[PDB]
Amino acid sequence: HGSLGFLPRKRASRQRGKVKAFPKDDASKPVHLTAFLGYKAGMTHIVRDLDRPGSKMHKREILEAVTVIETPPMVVVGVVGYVETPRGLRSLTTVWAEHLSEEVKRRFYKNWFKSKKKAFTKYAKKYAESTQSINRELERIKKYCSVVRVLAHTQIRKTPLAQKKAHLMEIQVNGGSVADKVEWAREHFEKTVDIKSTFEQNEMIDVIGVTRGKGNAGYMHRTQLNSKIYRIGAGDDAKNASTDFDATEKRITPMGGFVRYGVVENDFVMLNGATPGPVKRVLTLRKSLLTHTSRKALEPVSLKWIDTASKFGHGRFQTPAEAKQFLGTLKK
Amino acid sequence: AQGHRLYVKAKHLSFQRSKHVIHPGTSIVKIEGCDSKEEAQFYLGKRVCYVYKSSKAVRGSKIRVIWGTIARPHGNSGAVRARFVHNLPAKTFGSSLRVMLYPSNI
Amino acid sequence: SEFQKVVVIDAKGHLLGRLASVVAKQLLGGQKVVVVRCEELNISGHFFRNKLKYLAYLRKAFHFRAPSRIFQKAVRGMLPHKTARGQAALEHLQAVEGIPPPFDKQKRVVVPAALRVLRLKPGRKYCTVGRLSSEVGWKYNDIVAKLEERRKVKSAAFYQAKLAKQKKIASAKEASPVNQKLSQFGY
RNA sequence: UCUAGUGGGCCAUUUUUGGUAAGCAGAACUGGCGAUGCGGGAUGAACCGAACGUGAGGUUAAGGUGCCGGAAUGUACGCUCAUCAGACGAAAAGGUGUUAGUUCA
RNA sequence: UUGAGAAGCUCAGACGAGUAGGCAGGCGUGGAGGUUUGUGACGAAGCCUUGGGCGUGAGCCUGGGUCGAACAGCCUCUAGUGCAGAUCUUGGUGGAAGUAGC
RNA sequence: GCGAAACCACAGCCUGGGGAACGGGCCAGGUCGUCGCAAUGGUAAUUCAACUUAGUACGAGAGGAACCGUUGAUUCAGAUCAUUGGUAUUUGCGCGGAGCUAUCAUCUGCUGGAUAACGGCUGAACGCCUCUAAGCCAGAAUCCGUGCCAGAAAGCGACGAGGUCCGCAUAUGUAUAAAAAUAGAGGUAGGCUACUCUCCUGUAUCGUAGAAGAUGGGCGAUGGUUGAUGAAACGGAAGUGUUUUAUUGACUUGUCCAUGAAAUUCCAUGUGCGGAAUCGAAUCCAUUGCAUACGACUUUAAUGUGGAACGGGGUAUUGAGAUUCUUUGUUCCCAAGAUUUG
Repeated sequence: HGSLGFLPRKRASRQRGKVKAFPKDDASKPVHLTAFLGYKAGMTHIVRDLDRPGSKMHKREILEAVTVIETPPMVVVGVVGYVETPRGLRSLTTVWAEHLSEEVKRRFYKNWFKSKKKAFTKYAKKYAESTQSINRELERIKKYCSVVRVLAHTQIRKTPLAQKKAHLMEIQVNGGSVADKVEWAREHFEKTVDIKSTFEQNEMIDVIGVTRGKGNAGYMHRTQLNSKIYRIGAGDDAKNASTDFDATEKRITPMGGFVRYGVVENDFVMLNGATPGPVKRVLTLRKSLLTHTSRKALEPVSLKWIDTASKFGHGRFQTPAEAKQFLGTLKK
Repeated sequence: AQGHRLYVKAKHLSFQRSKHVIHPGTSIVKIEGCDSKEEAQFYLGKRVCYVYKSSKAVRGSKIRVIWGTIARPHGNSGAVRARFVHNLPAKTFGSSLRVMLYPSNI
Repeated sequence: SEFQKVVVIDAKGHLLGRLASVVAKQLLGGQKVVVVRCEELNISGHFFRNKLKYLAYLRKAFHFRAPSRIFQKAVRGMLPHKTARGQAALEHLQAVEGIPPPFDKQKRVVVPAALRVLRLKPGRKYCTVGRLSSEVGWKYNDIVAKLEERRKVKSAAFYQAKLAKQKKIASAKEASPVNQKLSQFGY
């Protein structure tokens, strides 16, 4: 409690990591998303050589306490216009996408079964009935805005999570002109983007998230820094946990699924270290506020071998498949 | 509607007072347009009223008036001392008063 | 002299204390006062002088930095804020930075008893409230100093249109013979 | 002629003696408070005005007239810009800090 | 001109702090002698009341409500005659508090 | 359920002063949600230490820069709990699942300006000179912001989703929008000017007739004000208003006439509540530990790929056996009821 930077200690209400500071953008920067929401799949340690000038282990293999984060491709389903005002940054108008999933529409409804599930139903009506109104809203944003952010909802359905309400986060498109940001979001309306597009995995991502509730112990949003990604493995990729050295195919999901999360089916990001918040928690992977040029960021990741020993429970093998012939024929 | 208002606008500033003693029997009135004690000599003896409205429709009307007269100038800036038939309420500080042109000597 | 229901004051070049005392007396007189361009107020004394005054104030309370909040504090100290009369008078004051849209299309007056050019001796150092606020915590200086040109450009265009429109009646004035036929009345 | 009550002090001023690091203490004197409310002094037991039946009107005292706060953001002539102004001993000095003048020149 | 409760009426001027203390005039209570050829079941006394009035005041008169058997003004006599205090007496009732607790 | 007593002048937020405490009491001050902005605070990493970078330039040499990464570590902060240690009613089989705690498995703690001293540039005073006097730059472990932690239970913006019956009570002309400085500006023909003009406050400009503003005849202009709608543009800072109108009607004070004004015979001047039949939403609720003295909080139960419990199985545990997230199986549950407002 000595550091008053985190004192007083109070639990953060929103489970989703909130981007209190988005990265600065300029017209020279190409239009791109700055944040991508992920889920705490796991954080087993995997070996990787370190090619770093002056490293005591220069060109030497190192087991690293990395972290796999399930990242279902985010869907942009709306935009918000932010007008620069002498009293702060105000939301000019919000232009949603015409059609919304039940999951994101469920987010608004506390119960979702109540009577009619009317989320944006008339809004979907007036959207199609009067597209010109949306055109004027887009025109108003392009004419009277400086900060354009996009409404994005989580594809929890791909993830093995009971929660149905899609987490909605207001990711900010960065770079280019305001009209370019509106145009990108408009053409991307009701469309999903993988984190592999948002982050290149060589980029240093200051993932932020809410610390878990210890039982005011814990439950506080925190911003990790200096966390370069190591492998943005896609879900369709079954070679994601198989590097060049361990060429043998192995899914990122280890034996016995994941601890209190289940298997990974969608894209994931590999990153060394640990982050606040329990397993399968919505984690805000976001662009680094500072363009830090540390040699750790400069050096590339050349992952030696992905640990896939058993999740919840105990496993002494990388995958059962090799263990099948490794052990003698079972009684079965 | 600029064919009315035979009166002059005025404001009820305060009562006559020292630093710590107030005298509600005489009120200090700022007639607008009057900017010195020599111009305040024109409005001496003129009828001044406070016009307000109350909830009850007594007399079949919604408006009631407290009448008064201007006695003497106050200070150098053209404020005047007015004595009303009933002492003006302290809540009417900064309220508006009407200074007629009668009794006229012009 | 005469009062209006709402008086809009352009605080550019007005001394803080002189304007606040005039405004406070007008508020107690039963008038609604709006002060725009509160970031353009001037204070006698060099930059370091009121810097230490405000820095000492920071040492002391809810420290406000915005220029209007500085002016609002100055006016409040000149009011009987411990009584209902003082509180009611305070609520009739609306101090803002810049000129918001409801007020940029309304006439703005100035207080000669508070103007710097008529009260401060030439060659005396002065500290603008907006500049002084910018380094003590206020962070909206750049964006309001950028938007003013947009307001000025629009207002300048309006004045040119009004002046061009006025030229027609001005020419038509001397064109009509009755203007000079009965101009012996001084009109 | 008799006939109730009191047989202190405080604020101190002034004159004044001794002083003694220096303050301070000791006499007399002077009045006031003590039995006395009121205007002022931001507030104030002793500072400036003024001493009191109930009221109306007028006019003042001491203090004041940017706002709080009643009353000129009055007039005229000067000093100062203090980043610890001013408004109410560290003080000796230092001021390539000044404003006016005097002397010698 | 009636304006002789001569203890009345009238005219004038000045003055107005006040502890201890001194001196006048009054208000109220219980009882007594006299008086009002007094008040009262068609409602005495008491009590209540954001009703009205009188007096500088102590106090007094009165309307309404309640109530149910006695009571008052004036002149004089008399005294167990007037309360916010006494860590006052007696009685009643509060906050603590539905708390400490059983 | 029963049930006290002590105590009680009276209220009760702080910083200064009120001289005799002054204080406590004086004076002067301090509908439901979605997704976001930030008034205001707090702040953190302190870092070095040891091998290169080094026996490095420079230094006769010794000493030792600049220098560059890495490896770690002193202390303290927020933490994940993957993997591992412990685990510990799996009461499954000492082990010990599912998960928790523990760096005992691991993350893990920011960065750009302005400046102090000092050092300079410009340059007077004091023809030069002079960091300084007008000023500027460099420059501290300093300061300010940035980043982080929160947010203002009564701080706000965008965004999605109360209405109908019954009863009852019933200001005076609100007229005026460039900016800018006084070592001055505005605009100015002409083609960047040149020079003139204007100020020298609004005592101005706009409007101002009508028995509170009538009825008519009109006339001049054949048009200024407006009402009513149909409208399109512009306005984002809090646009909520600026116009453009298309007409439809009027007053038209533009002007000239005819009627009416009086015994006021001298001033007094739909909206709200209380009920219902309704439509949604939220809470309780099936709930749950995510939260937990209790409050209060978070998820899931509305006719379905529904949720939940079993029959189980997987995962691992275990070390031939058993157990427990998952299940195209079965059934329960079911348009799941009340409360609350809108």
